[PDB]
Amino acid sequence: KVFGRCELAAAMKRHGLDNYRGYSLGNWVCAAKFESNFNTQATNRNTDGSTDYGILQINSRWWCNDGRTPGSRNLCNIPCSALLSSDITASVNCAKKIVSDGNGMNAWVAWRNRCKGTDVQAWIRGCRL
Ligand SMILES: [Cl-]
Ligand SMILES: [Cl-]
Ligand SMILES: [Cl-]
Ligand SMILES: [Cl-]
Ligand SMILES: [Cl-]
Repeated sequence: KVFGRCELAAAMKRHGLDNYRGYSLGNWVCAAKFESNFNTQATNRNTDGSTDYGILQINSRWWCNDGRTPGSRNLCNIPCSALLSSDITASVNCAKKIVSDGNGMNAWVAWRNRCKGTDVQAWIRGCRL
């Protein structure tokens, strides 16, 4: 599924991500924009053989099982394919664990490089939330 901006913001809020670990909804929408362009089915292989999955490009090196990332963990206790669903529940639950791991949203390099410090409220501007 390719979400619209306000549609994703609403879904994220519905799933408790709004201000989770102190990160406002716009931060999460911005991260999703630059990780996946709002596409739940986005996958991208990393140079090291892991793959990033879904709306928030969650990495198989630590967070989900894809069966082809030797030496890796599955800390979200989910198959990586669950992170590709139209329903964002699995991605949100796993993102909550990632953002709690110590470095906040800096875990998402694209958030650090493209969202951090910016006017992230623009991402929820106009949305009926
Ligand atoms: Cl947009
Ligand atoms: Cl915001
Ligand atoms: Cl594996
Ligand atoms: Cl959803
Ligand atoms: Cl933080």
